[PDB]
Amino acid sequence: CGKGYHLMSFPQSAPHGVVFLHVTYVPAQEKNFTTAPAICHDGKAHFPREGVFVSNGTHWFVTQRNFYEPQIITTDNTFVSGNCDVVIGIVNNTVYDPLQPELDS
Amino acid sequence: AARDLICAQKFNGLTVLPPLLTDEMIAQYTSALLAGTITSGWTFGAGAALQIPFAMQMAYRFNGIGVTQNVLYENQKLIANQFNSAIGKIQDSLSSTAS
Ligand SMILES: *[C@@H]1O[C@H](CO)[C@@H](O[C@@H]2O[C@H](CO)[C@@H](O)[C@H](O)[C@H]2NC(C)=O)[C@H](O)[C@H]1NC(C)=O
Ligand SMILES: *[C@@H]1O[C@H](CO)[C@@H](O[C@@H]2O[C@H](CO)[C@@H](O)[C@H](O)[C@H]2NC(C)=O)[C@H](O)[C@H]1NC(C)=O
Ligand SMILES: *[C@@H]1O[C@H](CO)[C@@H](O)[C@H](O)[C@H]1NC(C)=O
Ligand SMILES: *[C@@H]1O[C@H](CO)[C@@H](O)[C@H](O)[C@H]1NC(C)=O
Repeated sequence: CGKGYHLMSFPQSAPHGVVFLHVTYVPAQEKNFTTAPAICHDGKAHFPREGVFVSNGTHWFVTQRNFYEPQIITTDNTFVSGNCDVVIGIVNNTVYDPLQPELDS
Repeated sequence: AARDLICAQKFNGLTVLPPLLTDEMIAQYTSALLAGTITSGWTFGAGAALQIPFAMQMAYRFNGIGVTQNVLYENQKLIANQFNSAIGKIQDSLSSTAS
């Protein structure tokens, strides 16, 4: 039903037939980014829960697949699996802990 | 000396028209669909092609079938070897049996 990601449709009657008006979702403006499958942090590998790791040259964020929305990489949106010696392309970056400023204060 | 049936069909008024798309233009479409799938995934079927590494879009496709993506990244070489052996077996099956 249409080209792109389908959202709705509407039927219209026609002589000896039917007419559909498919409403779709088409992405428009694209930008290159530097990506990585995992992040090495304290001897642990962090994979994104929903989304993809990207970088703007200096810092590293996590971003959903179909839209650009960078977020600070914490332990809420990542999960740990294994070590850093088995994944090809794992980079070195820190992962924020939300409990540390609450424990310090 | 040995006359074929094509000349009998030919002289009795039964002709065969050639296709509009030759076999070279079908292979160009097939090559475009192959190079769009490998280098972009399913993003060239919706809008414009968005590049993504292959070892990452296969981790996108284990997430569709219900497997977490660490299974790919911890077993990438095994899956690559299995796919290469499967393509070799497809070659052997197509070059051995004509049925
Ligand atoms: C990549 O993004 C980060 C996060 O927005 C940028 O870091 C901040 O940049 C602003 C603007 O220069 C500064 O005021 C901040 O001090 C920076 N740090 C933080 C922690 O917010 C970074 O500059 C971006 N890099 C590029 C090349 O665009
Ligand atoms: C899962 O099955 C695969 C078979 O495709 C196993 O891979 C083989 O493992 C043996 C171990 O003795 C090797 O000799 C073969 O060369 C492997 N086949 C390849 C690389 O194509 C794999 O070990 C199994 N996983 C387990 C048992 O955890
Ligand atoms: C990304 O980099 C390639 C490298 O040549 C370039 O052709 C392209 O215009 C860049 N931008 C986008 C949005 O793909
Ligand atoms: C990440 O840090 C470890 C030591 O903490 C180091 O051995 C490794 O080489 C670093 N990664 C890269 C890509 O340099």
